[PDB]
Amino acid sequence: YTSLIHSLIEESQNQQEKNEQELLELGEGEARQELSGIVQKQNNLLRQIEAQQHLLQLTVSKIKQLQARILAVERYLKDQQDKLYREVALIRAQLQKIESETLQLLHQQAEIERELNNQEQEIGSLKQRGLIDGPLLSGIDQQQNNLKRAIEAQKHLLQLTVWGIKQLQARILAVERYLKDQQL
Repeated sequence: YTSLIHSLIEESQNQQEKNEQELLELGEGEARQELSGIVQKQNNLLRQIEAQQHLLQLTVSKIKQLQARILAVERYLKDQQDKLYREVALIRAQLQKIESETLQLLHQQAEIERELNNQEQEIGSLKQRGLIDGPLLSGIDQQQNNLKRAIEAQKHLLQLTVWGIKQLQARILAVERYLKDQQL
């Protein structure tokens, strides 16, 4: 669900906005500087979630498009060279590109979950402290729930992308073995 994730990202942007406005209306002596740190950290993390969603959707398009190329080759062989071996090699080339683009996804995912965990600990401590403004800390707590949910969906998306890549590798490998059998 691109749409559902984008509704959550959109909602996360409004919460970030509301949080920041609630922050600037505090007096200079309400730990307003301290709270400002975590609010900005939530903004940086939202940016990385946004960036991750863009690359995920691109990678997912390339996989779906490569799956259609492999299918076309499988049907071409059913309805039956040289131009065939160039197609197979080019499919392997595209696949290799997707593999390293998915390597950036895993890098960013790890850093994103690293930042989310350190924020959970910070906000965990803030929640025990009573003197901290109730409304703003509620919006900070709500935003953390938003970012965590987004990260959770993107994690499952990334795992399916790693999964489909291995499926394409096996499927293009089967096409290679069928072709070397015919050459015999």
